[PDB]
Amino acid sequence: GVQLVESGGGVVQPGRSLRLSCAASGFTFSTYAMHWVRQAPGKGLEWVAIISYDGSKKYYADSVKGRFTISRDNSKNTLYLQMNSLRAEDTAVYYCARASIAAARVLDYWGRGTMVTVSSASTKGPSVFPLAPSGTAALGCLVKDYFPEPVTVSWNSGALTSGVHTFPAVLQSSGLYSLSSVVTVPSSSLGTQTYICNVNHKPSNTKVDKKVEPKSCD
Amino acid sequence: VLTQPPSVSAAPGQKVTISCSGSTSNIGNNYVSWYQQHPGKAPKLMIYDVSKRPSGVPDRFSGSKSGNSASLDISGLQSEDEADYYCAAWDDSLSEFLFGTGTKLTVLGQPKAAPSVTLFPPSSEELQANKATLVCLISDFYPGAVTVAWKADSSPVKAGVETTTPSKQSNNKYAASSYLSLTPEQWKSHKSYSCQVTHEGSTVEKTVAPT
Repeated sequence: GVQLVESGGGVVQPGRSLRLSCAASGFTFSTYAMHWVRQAPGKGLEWVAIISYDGSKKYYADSVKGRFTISRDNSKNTLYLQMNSLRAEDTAVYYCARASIAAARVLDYWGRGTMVTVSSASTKGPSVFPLAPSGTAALGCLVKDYFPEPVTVSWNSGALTSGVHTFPAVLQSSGLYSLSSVVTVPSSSLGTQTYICNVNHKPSNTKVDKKVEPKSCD
Repeated sequence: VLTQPPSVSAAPGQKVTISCSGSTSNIGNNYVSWYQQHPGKAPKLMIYDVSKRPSGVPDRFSGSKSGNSASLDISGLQSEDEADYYCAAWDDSLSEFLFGTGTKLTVLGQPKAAPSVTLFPPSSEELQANKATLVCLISDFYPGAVTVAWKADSSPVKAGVETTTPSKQSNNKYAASSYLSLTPEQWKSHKSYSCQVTHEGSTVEKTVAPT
C-alpha cells in the first residue's frame, strides 16, 4: 500500500532554517502532485504549499509565501520543505500528503507528520502563584514559563487527591510552557485547613511549595 | 473563512450532519472534500469532489453542496466515527487551498452537561512580578468541545491569549483552560475583563475587574 513517512524536525531557535523530509513508498511518486500541511497544537489544519509531479510549478499560501520552499527529488522518492526565518507561529506538526492522480484537489494519503517547535529557550523552572479561592469554592496554583515539558504536581504531598485536575501546559509565544492545577473544598473550611501545592520540575531540578491563602483583598 | 460548527453530537447509531460555509471565491465554484482525523493518527480522505467516497468508505458517509456551503451527512454513528473532521476546498481568489474551522463529532456515551467556568483574577504576587496572568477555569462538560475568547471591557481581542484543548478527567468529563497574559498596567487601565466559554449554543461570559 501507499507509504509516506515525514522526517527531520524538532527544536530550533527562531530565524535559522530547517528542512523537513517526506518519502513515498507505495506507488509511482514520479507522477504524483505533492502536498504540505501543518497543524499547530489544537488549532485546525492549515494548508501550506503544493508542487507538481516534476517540481516545476508550485503554489504557497501567503501565510509563508517566501519564507518557505518546497522542492522534491524524484530520483530518491523524497519530498522536501525548506523553512527559513522560522517565525514562532510556525510551531506545529507537518503533514506530508499525496494528492490524487486526476484530482490534485484531493489529498488521498497523508502520513503521521513530524513535529516542529519554534522556541529559543533552554532549561528554566516554574513561577508558581496563588489562585486565591472564591456551592463550595475552588482554588489552585498557577505554574508558568518553563521550557522542558515534563512537570508534575500534587497537593499536601498526596492528601486526598480528589477534587483536583492539573491541565496540560501550553507553548506561549516566548516558547515557554505554562500550566495550572485546581482544587475544590468545603468553602466552609476556609481558615482551618492548609492548602499548598507540591510542584516539581526535574529539567530545572526544582520543587516548590506555594501555600495558597484566601484573598482578604480588593 | 470556511466555517463548520465546533460541535456536533448524537446517539450510538443515529444520524448527524456537519456544515461547511465559505463564499463564491471558494466552495461555490470549486470541488469540496472532507477529512476525518482521529485524535493522534493522520487524516483520512472521507468524501471528495462533493459526494465521492474512496472504495474504503461506507455509504453512510455522504455529502452535498447547496450554494456556497457544503454539508457532510452521517447515519448510524459508531464509536468508530467519533473523531474530528475538516471540510476543505480550493479558493480561486487567494490561489491557495483552504481548510475548515473543524468539527468534533462526539458520539454520546454519557449525558450532556454544561461547562463550569471559574475565572481567577491576577495573583497579588505576580502583579508585582510586573506581569498579569488571568486564568479561566473550565470544567465538567460531556461533549468535550467549547469555544474560548476574551473581552477587555466592551471590546474583545485575542492579542495575548492561549487556550488548551479539552481533555477527559477522572469523572469522565472533559476540562480545559484559557489564559490571558497582560501587562500589569493593561490590567490597570481597562475597567473590565471577561472570559467567554461558548458551548452547545449557550455561552457563559464570566467577568472580573481590577478592584
